[PDB]
Amino acid sequence: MEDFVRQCFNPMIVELAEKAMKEYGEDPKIETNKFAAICTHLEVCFMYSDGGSKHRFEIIEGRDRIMAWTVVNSICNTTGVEKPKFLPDLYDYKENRFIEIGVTRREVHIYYLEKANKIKSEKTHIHIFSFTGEEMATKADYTLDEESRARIKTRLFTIRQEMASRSLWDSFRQSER
Ligand SMILES: O=C(N/N=C/c1cc(O)c(O)c(O)c1)c1cc(O)c(O)c(O)c1
Ligand SMILES: [Mn+2]
Ligand SMILES: [Mn+2]
Repeated sequence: MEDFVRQCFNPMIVELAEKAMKEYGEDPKIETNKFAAICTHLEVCFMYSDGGSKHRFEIIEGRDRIMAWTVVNSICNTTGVEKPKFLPDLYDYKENRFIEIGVTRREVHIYYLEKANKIKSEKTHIHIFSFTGEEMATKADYTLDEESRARIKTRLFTIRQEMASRSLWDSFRQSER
């Protein structure tokens, strides 16, 4: 699985994921499923940010915490939007709202609900993807066009297929709590 992550995700994603894990005192070489999940989430966030017009999205995920909150507080002051309690993943300049992105190995509806409980904010939009082509977004509002969304769902299915081929998928699918 460590070989898999290092060959399927670009080095910038891998580096961010290793750092996030070490910040919690986890070793990427041991908790390899968490490692893979962090990388996949990061890639989806970056893919989503590329899905719109140039300048449609500001990326918040993948930033150190000081810069992430600088970006968030800046947007709240520039736009007057409510300040979230937790860092979201992106801000949408077209829709004027923060987005929380979820990627789940279980079922989208359960993950949407968990996310909606934790976020517990009216303001933040939630968009969940599975590795088997399912998605679920706030007010059935999917933000991006179908072509962009299909390219994300396809990348996730491809990662699922690659893990499967290495007999990694079963352990990975079962590691999400
Ligand atoms: O919950 C998330 N990450 N991990 C939290 C976490 C908390 C712990 O106490 C651990 O021991 C751990 O391994 C991970 C998580 C999930 C997302 O979709 C995000 O966008 C995000 O910023 C964080
Ligand atoms: Mn995030
Ligand atoms: Mn997220």
